[PDB]
Amino acid sequence: LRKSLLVQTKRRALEKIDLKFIDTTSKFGHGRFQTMEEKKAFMGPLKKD
Amino acid sequence: GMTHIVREVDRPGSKVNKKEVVEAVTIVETPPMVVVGIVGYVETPRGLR
Amino acid sequence: NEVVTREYTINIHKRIHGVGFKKRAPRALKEIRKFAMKEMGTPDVRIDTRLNKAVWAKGIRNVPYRIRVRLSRKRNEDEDSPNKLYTLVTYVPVTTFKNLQTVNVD
RNA sequence: AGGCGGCCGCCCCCUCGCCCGUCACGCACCGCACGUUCGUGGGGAACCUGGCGCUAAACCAUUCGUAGACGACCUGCUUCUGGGUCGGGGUUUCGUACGUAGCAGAGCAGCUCCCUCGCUGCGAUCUAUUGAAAGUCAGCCCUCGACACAAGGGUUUGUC
RNA sequence: GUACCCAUAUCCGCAGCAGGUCUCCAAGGUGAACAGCCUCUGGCAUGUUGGAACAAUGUAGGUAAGGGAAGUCGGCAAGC
Ligand SMILES: [Mg+2]
Ligand SMILES: [Mg+2]
Ligand SMILES: [Mg+2]
Ligand SMILES: [Mg+2]
Ligand SMILES: [Mg+2]
Ligand SMILES: [Mg+2]
Ligand SMILES: [Mg+2]
Ligand SMILES: [Mg+2]
Ligand SMILES: [Mg+2]
Ligand SMILES: [Mg+2]
Ligand SMILES: [Mg+2]
Ligand SMILES: [Mg+2]
Ligand SMILES: [Mg+2]
Ligand SMILES: [Mg+2]
Ligand SMILES: [Mg+2]
Ligand SMILES: [Mg+2]
Repeated sequence: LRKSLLVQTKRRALEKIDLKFIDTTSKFGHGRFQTMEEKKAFMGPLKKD
Repeated sequence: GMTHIVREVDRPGSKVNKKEVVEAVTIVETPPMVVVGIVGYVETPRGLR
Repeated sequence: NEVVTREYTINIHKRIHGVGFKKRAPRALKEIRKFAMKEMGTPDVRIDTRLNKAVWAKGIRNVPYRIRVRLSRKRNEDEDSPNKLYTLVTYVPVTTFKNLQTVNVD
């Protein structure tokens, strides 16, 4: 990760971003759920219990 | 790996402004760099030595 | 220099991935010989007709996914090979595959 | 693109370390060339002696995939936070497994205590068991659960 | 005269050559069918080589969002 050897503004650098939502769905295939607790609360009980 | 970010865009004068934009975003794991060596360079008329 | 005997569950479905239809069952037995040579250590591997039936029971391309095997090691006599020990791989059937692991059989 | 030079205090000593004058000799090899030099010249293989020390690394084999036509490249190997094979979970893909029971089921046939949905038999499907069963890294993740393995081999490589 | 081959190995083609050569017998299922596919009686080792990997290019086969011949001398090929 190399620092940029030229400094430019261009209304492209130094903008205060606002992060809202970062998905962590199942990338091994098609993701259907966000978190493990949300997946368990949606699906309910299974044969594991 | 790679993820999304639902990001608010504070860039005026566009259709993008005041709206949520989802972008392709990578993740790079960066462990802290442990320092070992010091290398000095002399400026030669063929380059650096 | 032992006479030991151990059971295994070789997974041919994850030891074969990307082998053609007319070679998927013959490459499985080379994989079983390589697995026996890696586990027991002797190059001499003899598999049985029962294991031949258990592999070739479903054609060349529909290889059964997992096979319970039993590897016994024995000595050899009567003008033997330079490899004095040989692994006699025999087949033992089992209905299910879950919660089955390696068992040292007396 | 550096290694010789300068200062201080001593050391085994030298006052002929140089020019001017006297003395006597050293090969005077009797006419002959390549002679006198920065040379204790450059590097290579060995011989005997003094002191100070040094006690390895590549390549093959094997494994690995972030790489591959073959070579080549990035990797693991300890007996304790080492690696490998199964197993267990997590994720996912398809879509509800065999068996069992039904007062679900187009209906049909048979029996008699003559039967107030009577029973039995055949019967595509359906329901509950069932988001079930099945595969899941071989190029997905975690596992200190069970087994065995581990310094086990071959080739080559030195600077007055 | 009476053996044997009568053939993707006993014939011809320089050869154990995807070439050519005249005949009788012909089962079960699906199926109109001696069509195509799977079996039985009967034969065979994949057709003068095996092992490892699945790179380019190739030879055969199948797909592909939206447009549908706009490519090309021509709907050539492929597909309905
Ligand atoms: Mg089924
Ligand atoms: Mg005859
Ligand atoms: Mg011919
Ligand atoms: Mg012919
Ligand atoms: Mg010819
Ligand atoms: Mg017929
Ligand atoms: Mg018919
Ligand atoms: Mg052959
Ligand atoms: Mg032939
Ligand atoms: Mg298309
Ligand atoms: Mg389309
Ligand atoms: Mg049209
Ligand atoms: Mg037109
Ligand atoms: Mg034209
Ligand atoms: Mg045409
Ligand atoms: Mg089509």
